Amino acid sequence: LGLTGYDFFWIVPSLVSGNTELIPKEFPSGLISVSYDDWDYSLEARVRD
Amino acid sequence: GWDMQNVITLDTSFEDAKTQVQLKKIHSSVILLYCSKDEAVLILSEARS
Repeated sequence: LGLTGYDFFWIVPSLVSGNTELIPKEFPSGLISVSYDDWDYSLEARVRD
Repeated sequence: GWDMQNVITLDTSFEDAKTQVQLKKIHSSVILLYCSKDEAVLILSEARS
């Protein structure tokens, strides 16, 4: 429909952006999302907290 | 002071190829349709869809 491009910023919650290792080919780049940190906040830190 | 939005030419198959994308960029206005009745039926059915 022409609603994706340099002018549209699609912002979606963690519900659709879960399992970051799997990315469908129909997700436009620049798809802003928010999610719980899995890179910096390590499992050992999780257990300690 | 006419406002001619675009010129659409559905040269290839109507419901198969990229033609639908063009038909999807038409907004609320008057559609000057020029085609034979047999294919105009298909065009109007697709527009209703």
